[PDB]
Amino acid sequence: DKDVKYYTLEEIKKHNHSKSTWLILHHKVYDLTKFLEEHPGGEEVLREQAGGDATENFEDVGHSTDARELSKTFIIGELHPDDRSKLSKPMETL
Ligand code: HEM
Repeated sequence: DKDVKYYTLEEIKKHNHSKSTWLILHHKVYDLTKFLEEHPGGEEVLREQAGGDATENFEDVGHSTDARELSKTFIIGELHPDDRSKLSKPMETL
């Protein structure tokens, strides 16, 4: 999974189902849906932080390098650039 489709926080918080198990690991949007059962450890752990900050876990365990790699193929997007260093503005329409 190799692209950066800049997604909005709402979007990430709208993929927490089962076939879109996303999460935010270091201001980045990952997708481990096809990795849920393909993850050496569990799957439900990726759901406990689905569309949410699993970074606490990722670091608590202090993951191996081979895992740091699948991260690169699990990114599907990044936190919007209007929402990386602000997260505080209106929208306005017409
Ligand atoms: C980029 C996303 C992730 C990738 C690519 C990934 C990949 C891996 C790999 C390759 C291992 C090593 C297997 C072993 O030690 O036998 C591992 C272990 C593990 N992972 Fe992940 N992982 C990811 C995210 C997560 C997250 C967010 C959680 C928790 C919510 C988690 C919890 C664990 C646990 C519990 C283990 C077993 C070893 C231990 O921590 O004692 N992983 N992971």
